[PDB]
Amino acid sequence: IKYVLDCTKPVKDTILDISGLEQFFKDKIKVDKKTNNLKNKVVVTSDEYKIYITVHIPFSKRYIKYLAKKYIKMHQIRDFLRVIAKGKLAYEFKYFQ
Amino acid sequence: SLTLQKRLAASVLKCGKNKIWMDPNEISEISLANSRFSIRKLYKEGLILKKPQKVHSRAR
Amino acid sequence: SRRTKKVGLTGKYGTRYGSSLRKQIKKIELMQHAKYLCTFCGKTATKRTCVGIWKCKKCKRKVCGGAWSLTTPAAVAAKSTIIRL
Amino acid sequence: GSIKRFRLKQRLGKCRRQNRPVPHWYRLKNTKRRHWRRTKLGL
Amino acid sequence: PKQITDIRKFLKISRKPDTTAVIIMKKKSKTVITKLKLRTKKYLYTMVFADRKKAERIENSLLPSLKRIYYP
RNA sequence: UCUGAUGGAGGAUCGAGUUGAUACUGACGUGCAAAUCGUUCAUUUCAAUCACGUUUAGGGGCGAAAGACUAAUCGAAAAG
RNA sequence: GAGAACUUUGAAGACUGAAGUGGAGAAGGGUUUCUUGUCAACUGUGAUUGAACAAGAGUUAGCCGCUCCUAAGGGAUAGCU
RNA sequence: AGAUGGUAACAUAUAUAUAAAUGAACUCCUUUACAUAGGCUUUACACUCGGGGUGCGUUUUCUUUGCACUUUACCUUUAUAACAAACCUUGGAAUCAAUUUACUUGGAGAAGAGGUUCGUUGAACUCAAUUCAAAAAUUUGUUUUGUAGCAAUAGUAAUUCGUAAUUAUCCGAAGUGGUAAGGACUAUCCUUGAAAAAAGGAGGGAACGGCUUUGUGCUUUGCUACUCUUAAUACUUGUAUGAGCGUACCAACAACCGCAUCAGGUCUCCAAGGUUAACAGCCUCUGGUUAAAUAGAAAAAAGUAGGUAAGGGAAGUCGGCAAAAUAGAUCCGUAACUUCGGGAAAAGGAUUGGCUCUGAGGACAUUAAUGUUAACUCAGAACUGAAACGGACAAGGGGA
Repeated sequence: IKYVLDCTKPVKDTILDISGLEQFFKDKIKVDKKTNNLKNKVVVTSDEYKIYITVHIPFSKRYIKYLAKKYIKMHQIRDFLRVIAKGKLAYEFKYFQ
Repeated sequence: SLTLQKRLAASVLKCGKNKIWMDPNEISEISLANSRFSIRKLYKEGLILKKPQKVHSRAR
Repeated sequence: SRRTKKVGLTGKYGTRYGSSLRKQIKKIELMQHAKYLCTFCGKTATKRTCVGIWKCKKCKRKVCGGAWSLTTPAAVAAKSTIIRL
Repeated sequence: GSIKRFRLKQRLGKCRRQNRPVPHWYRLKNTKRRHWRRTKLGL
Repeated sequence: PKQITDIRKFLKISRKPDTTAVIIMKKKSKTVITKLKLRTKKYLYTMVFADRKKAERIENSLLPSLKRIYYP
């Protein structure tokens, strides 16, 4: 199952990158309570405007929003950014108001 | 001055009187509001809000 | 195991009232709460319902009797004299 | 109370009506006045 | 409110003079399923149609001088 | 006869509430109050507690009896 | 607002702690309810507040109750005193 | 001129709507309709746990995270399902058996097997319809649909759009037992725990088609497609649905009674989380409040409401008045006396935290053996700490 988080608007504003986001998801998704055993069952792919997480185990879509909030809080971005569900399988970064 | 608006806002938003929040500035419009209709309109535009319920976690 | 040496059902009364009074009330509560032979159905299932009424749990039939026993000697003697004739 | 008889309710209405002040235009030419908390009408 | 499942009974109730309105409800299930509800003096009779073809055919065949109300 | 369970009796026990009022002879005693406040205490399956309705009226009533109570009035109420 | 410790708003610190100054009712009250004004007196300090004062307004039932039944019991009729 | 099935318990009218299954006088019943105590059980509501989605919050650090929402009324005899009971058919019981927590029951017919009904509840159960295969001149197994209709069109929580509209979610499982009701029971009484309005059932069997005709309601001749029940319409009937009254607010904290905006009194229902035996105490969420016939400052005497005090320990005092002393729970131990029931929590000892473990106590399926999964409740052992642990709250002083 494929989850997609877009960052088109924020990275078009160039307030945030994609490489750092993708690396963060690489070393931070915890499977079996362990932070670096994604291997075959859970993978994260690459895109210049979006981020894709392919999952083959019981997973919660809210985890992506949790981690994205973690990142934008670490980079002092969370005051201007929100993670909003687009469809059944996607999030999206949106500004306030 | 805004007691009527507090009462009406509590009734409209179906919450307690102590859970409604007027904009501290821009109270002239709130005072001008005197009906459920007007209070609904200017809550929708965001001059009254319903303050979040005090957090009571169960983790411990 | 045996719970009381001699007080029996009067253990509900504790130490209150005299020992003689408790023994006397025991003697007749024993027969007030007993089951009696229902001569209509033959099953020993007749119990006191009220002060002078005795009902058979099986027959569902009730009979006037003594205050604390299904029959009293004065009544059975009178019935015997009557039926003699 | 909330539940009342018709005659009692009409009496209450009459007693309220009699509590109004003297008209101003008449004053160009009252003392039997009561407050609901001070003097109970007892009726 | 009464649910009826027999199509002949549904049409028979519809043709009666007491019936005034037919309510058409359509909604997505997971395919769009519909509910046709005749309003009589006594009760409101609903039938649930899982398919669209049969529902449309019944609606079209329905007697036209009785008024239609579509909820969505 | 003895032992272990089961069972759930009793104007049984502790105890909040309720209903009261033991002591401090506490406070107050020009009181919050013409009897209150605080702590302490008694009471809780029954002779239990409460409400409304209803009966009993003054040399009368009513009294698990103190000359108690009978609208802040009682060894004879209150009004004229 | 002439005037703000005790009017209103926001923030904070706290309380009541579902045996609650939380919701519904009865007895009793009777307009205290609501809105708009308003401060002579009252609101034992202040007061622009208010259960105060003033003018208006507000209570919608075949289904909630009364109304019906009978109870403890009350009145009355026939008599009789 | 009054229907029918089942051996039976009993059942049957599904018309838009289960409306009609003849029935008089006279009767006989039932419902209304009833105490208390005890536990057991079922359901709904409450609370709680985990998963999915959505939004928010924390984010120096940690956190697959903490919080909120994720709803579904009355009515449809609601249909069914399930269950405690009672009853029917068959069956024919001692080696007595069935069975409850408890006892209850049986040749006056038990167990077993198959049924009927009521009552609980109110979509349970493939419940309904539908797709696919097997029975015959209409049955059984397999899918889809629908929160069973009400019903999503309403609510709720979100994301957008002029400023009124669009959109997406509203579903996968469980545990505790708090409250309420129901059920089947057991027990108590020298106490047996209202009535009537109203409604129902039965026993009984009075009366009997229609059109026309003779004669004095009756005998009669000639013909047969008729009686009830619900609904609608038309006309006649006085105008052929739904009277009147209450409904605001307080209910005490200033709306009541206490002369008052008085620390008093004054009836009922709802009742969250943590700790816990607990609706106790203490703290907290929803709701409410931050107000009390005053404020500021200073802070001595004295008062009042409390604390703590070396050594002694009732010498104080009429009198241990007041205060202090443990006081929960578990394990142990418990005298005189006694009405044998008690005394008794007698007296009097020990233990108690945290952490890491160990053991015990259940339910569900497959071909004697293997998996899935829940409750907190006891017992024991290490380690640990300023030897402390019913750490606050709460909570007997004993004896002669």
